[PDB]
Amino acid sequence: EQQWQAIIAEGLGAQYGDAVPLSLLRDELAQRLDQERISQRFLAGPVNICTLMPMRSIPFKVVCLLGMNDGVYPRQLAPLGFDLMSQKPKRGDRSRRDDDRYLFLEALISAQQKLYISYIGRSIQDNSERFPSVLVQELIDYIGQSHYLPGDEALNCDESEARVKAHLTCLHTRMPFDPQNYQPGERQSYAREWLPAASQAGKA
Amino acid sequence: AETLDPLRLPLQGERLIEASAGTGKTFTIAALYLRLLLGLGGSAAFPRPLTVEELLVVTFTEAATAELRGRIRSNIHELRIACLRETTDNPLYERLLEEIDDKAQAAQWLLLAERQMDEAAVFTIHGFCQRMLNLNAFESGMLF
Amino acid sequence: AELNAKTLQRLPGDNWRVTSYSGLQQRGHGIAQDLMPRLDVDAAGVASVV
Amino acid sequence: VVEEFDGYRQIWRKRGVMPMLRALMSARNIAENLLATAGGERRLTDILHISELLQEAGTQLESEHALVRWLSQHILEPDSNASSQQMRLESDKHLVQI
Amino acid sequence: MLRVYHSNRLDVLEALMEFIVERERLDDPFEPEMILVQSTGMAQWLQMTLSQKFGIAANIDFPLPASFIWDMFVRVLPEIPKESAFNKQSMSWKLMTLLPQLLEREDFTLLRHYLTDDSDKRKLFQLSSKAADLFDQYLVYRPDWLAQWETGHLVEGLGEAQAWQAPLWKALVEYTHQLGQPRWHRANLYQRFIETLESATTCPPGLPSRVFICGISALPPVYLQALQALGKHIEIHLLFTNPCRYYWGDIKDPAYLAKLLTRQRRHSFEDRELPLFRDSENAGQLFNSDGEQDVGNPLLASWGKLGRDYIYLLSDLESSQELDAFVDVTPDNLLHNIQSDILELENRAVAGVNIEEFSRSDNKRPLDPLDSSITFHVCHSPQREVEVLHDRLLAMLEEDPTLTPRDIIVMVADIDSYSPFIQAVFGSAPADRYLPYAISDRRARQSHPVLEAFISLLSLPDSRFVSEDVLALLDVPVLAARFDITEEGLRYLRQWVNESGIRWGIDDDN
Amino acid sequence: QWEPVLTEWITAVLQAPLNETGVSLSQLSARNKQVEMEFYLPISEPLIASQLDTLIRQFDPLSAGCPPLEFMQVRGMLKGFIDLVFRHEGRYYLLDYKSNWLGEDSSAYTQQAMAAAMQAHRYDLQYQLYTLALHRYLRHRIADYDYEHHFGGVIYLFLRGVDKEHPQQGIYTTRPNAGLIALMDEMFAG
Ligand SMILES: [Mg+2]
Repeated sequence: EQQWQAIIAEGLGAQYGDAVPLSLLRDELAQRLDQERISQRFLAGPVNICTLMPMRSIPFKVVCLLGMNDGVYPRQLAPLGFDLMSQKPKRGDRSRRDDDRYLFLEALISAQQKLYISYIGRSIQDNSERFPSVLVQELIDYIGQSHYLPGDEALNCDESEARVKAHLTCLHTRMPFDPQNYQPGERQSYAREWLPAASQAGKA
Repeated sequence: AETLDPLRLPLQGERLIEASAGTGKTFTIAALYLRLLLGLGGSAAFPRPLTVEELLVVTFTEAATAELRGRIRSNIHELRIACLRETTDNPLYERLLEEIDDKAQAAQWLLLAERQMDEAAVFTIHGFCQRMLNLNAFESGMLF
Repeated sequence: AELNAKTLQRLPGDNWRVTSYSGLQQRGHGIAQDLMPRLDVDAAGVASVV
Repeated sequence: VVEEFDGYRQIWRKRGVMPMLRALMSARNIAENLLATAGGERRLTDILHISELLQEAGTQLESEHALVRWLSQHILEPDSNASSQQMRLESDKHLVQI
Repeated sequence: MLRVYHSNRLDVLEALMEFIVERERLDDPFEPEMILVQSTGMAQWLQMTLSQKFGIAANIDFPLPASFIWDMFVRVLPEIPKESAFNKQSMSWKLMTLLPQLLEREDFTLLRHYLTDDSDKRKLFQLSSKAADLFDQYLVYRPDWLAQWETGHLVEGLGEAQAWQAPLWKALVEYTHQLGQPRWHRANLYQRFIETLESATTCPPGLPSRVFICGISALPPVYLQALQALGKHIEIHLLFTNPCRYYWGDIKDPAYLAKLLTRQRRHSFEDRELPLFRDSENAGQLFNSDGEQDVGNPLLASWGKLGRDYIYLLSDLESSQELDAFVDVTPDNLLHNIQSDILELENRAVAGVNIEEFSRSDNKRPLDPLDSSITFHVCHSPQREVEVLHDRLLAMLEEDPTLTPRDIIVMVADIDSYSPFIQAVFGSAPADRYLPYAISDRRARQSHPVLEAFISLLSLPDSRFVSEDVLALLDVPVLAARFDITEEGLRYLRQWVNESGIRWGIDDDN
Repeated sequence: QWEPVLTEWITAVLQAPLNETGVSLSQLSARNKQVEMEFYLPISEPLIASQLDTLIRQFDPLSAGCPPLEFMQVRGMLKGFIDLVFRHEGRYYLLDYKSNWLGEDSSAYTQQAMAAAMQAHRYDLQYQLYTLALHRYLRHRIADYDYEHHFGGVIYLFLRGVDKEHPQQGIYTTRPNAGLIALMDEMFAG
């Protein structure tokens, strides 16, 4: 009722007197319902799971990032094509691409203790290789070039970079019932639900 | 028909390339992309160097699109590193450095191209049609 | 080799939360407070006003 | 058994579709007996894919019966060109590939 | 006076705001505090921190920058309406009327061919909305363009679309005059407000005592000019989160570089000056001939486009005072190493152009194998991604006792796409292995079934009335409760409709 | 068709006497009114329904009449919205609006029935928390604040109960004890 009243009030504010079909208000309502979003439980106390919002940077101990595949992030928005501002850029202009490219740095610098980054490297259907976003790629390249693993002093810069980048990338299993998950190590699962299936102890 | 040479291919007018099985057409595509980015080839070269957004690639499937995009990014990064170091082991990059007049300007251009990889105009046919209809809604008459 | 899943010695607590009077008292409202922050939740259960 | 299925329906109404299938498989050891049976790995992968698809569909549906109707409609007429409906790889092990 | 506070972390700026509020307080209790934020979560966090420190947080307003500027316009300048006649919403309904009359003109011929196809006025409404959005963006960022278009002249060296955009706007400026609505808008108000504030001998009444801007890292230049004009009368405190300590913005001219070198930032509480550049003598070497500075760190150079323009515009303020709240970051971890590299404006990445530099790797910093500050994870599907994230969060909680669920944040590119997998994975977790979660920023339309159902009811006139659709309408519980239909009765109704012969259509008229 | 009645329904609300003083909504100026004030209240220690009910029952007879409270242990922030805060003759008040349909007739909106209505919906804890919030706010904002000098009480206004002929109907006025507010503040603090 509030959205309907707001639409009709914005229409009456301009003193539009011509007849209006129902489909117009229906589409307007369907679009405004999609535009509105809910954020009342952002800091309720449970873990926060939401999207990256521009100009919102809050310090957190653990900052995790999901869905950083190539073509998914940064989110792209194209100009109308008849926007005179887009043709001649000027200082102070705002574009969504730069907004996301700066949100990534905000999320990088906001992490106080731990930063987590995840992306889809392999397709589940065809087992084909997928690539991450350009920002994550630049970050991992800088991390590899900047640091070296112990005992790698003898080697050259490229081998040390490759070895360091291999040390931070963790490839998990394809299925949750894979036995490799239930082994002592970094990726040992806390879900004992698939433990019986992994032990392959069952009756046909 | 003429035996194709990526370095000497004239990037003018309409060209048809036949790549038999096992020839590795993706390698030739990446070499031509690097040439178009750097404007190498002399008379065969394009009159002006083009940016990443200007270059257009059409692929058959989404998986091939992502594969070609990633390989182009990797080749751009390797060529930039080679231009910076001025010594590369790969023969194609060596021939490219041979053709390049100034390696620092080429390295700067390759750095900008690598930083503009997310905006690469590598699409499928449907995505290309959708984007061309969206960018030109007035001429095409399609809804926004 | 033998396969054993990890166990949680410590259980995460849900004690800390931001609440309102309506959520603290009225359980039937559910997520009505989330949709409208300033909704008059004091009056609920409409009757026949034919 | 009726009380058990009523609890399953409560879990479906409260948490969702896949949280109910997860509990149903865990209570009756479906995945274990399937993996024990010859050729059950393909069936288990298909069950998991269908559960994921059912969750994605019920997310955007009005009622719970609407999800059953959607599943029945997709079953009666299936689409092969859709990329989402494509069957996943049966196993990641090194085997003879057809 | 206008004061700009620089700090790498937001907590120091929040503590400075708390200190400022504690030192001086508003005389009247009904007078609400003013804080400028663009996002709602930022206001929530500010309220929570202020309530935790002071013990309460009430009578605090968080208006948008544009709304605050318009409120100041209404307060200072006389005879100004509360709501602007030129806005995104009203301009759409005004252009929807204005366009058919202007279609006959030659200048709009390109638009004419576009409006011939539609018969239900969808193209007209979409074009009106898309034009009102660009008109609002021009009101915000390009006031001179509209000021020139109103008179009738064209801007030299602009796009070709101006040919059809310049008259239309002018017609709008005329059309709103015919209806009797107020002529005033933002572009006209800017210069008059600035002149009125500059020529004022004393502060005009009704202005707030002090204004706080926080969390906003991007502001329009005209808004910054208005804030500089307003700071002379009322105190304004800008809390800007600056990732780099030194000045990393570009310069306009060498004459600007000189007065930039003259400028220095004073310490917050130690009363010691600090230069903007690390080396004042070699500061001109960094900047290029065009005026674009080369940032020392590659990550800050690549991702710093947005903050660069903002810090360059903040440095332009003449009467602004600047202070430094920066806190050093000790490089004891990989994430701390990267943050210190970003802060100190240094590049530790080795290029390897030299043979000796390429041969050895001792130049790089040593990494600890047990260190897990920054980790990258490869998954096959979003379901597997969330299933791995859950175990990782459980391991992190077991590792650190002080860590709490509220401290952890998880951000996804598309919240709607991952919401089903998030809900399924977090709900399938058992009692003992449970983690309380909360999802935000989800679309409101998908929140409740009733919203979706109503949208379908709006499409009643253009409907074929299939039986399954009418039955799915009954599947909704509230709708069935309205007509007193139960589930047991719904089964009999389904059977009777199936066997009776109802296929489609409600009557012969349909 | 609701125009002629509702207008009158508004006037009877504006020209009604809230309390013994005779202060009215119409008299209040724009500078003396604050509408829809939002407040966040921190809870440092866990809150137990049993101890809070034991503390509240002795000071307030309405709470003594009500059955004991029941809610889970909570520790965190408390969010609240206040309808109206106004000061008269240097003394601050609290005003809340209630649009609840108590009954179909005027007899259901009497003072005795309004007491049972407040008992049923447990509005007593609501106005007690609102008084705690307003007390903390006036203590923080005002340099020289005393609870006895600057507090006037709580007013609940049932819009439908308000009648021009009957002054008592539609208004409920009650001021919590100072000791109860102090003990609640000490409980919320530590
Ligand atoms: Mg009320």
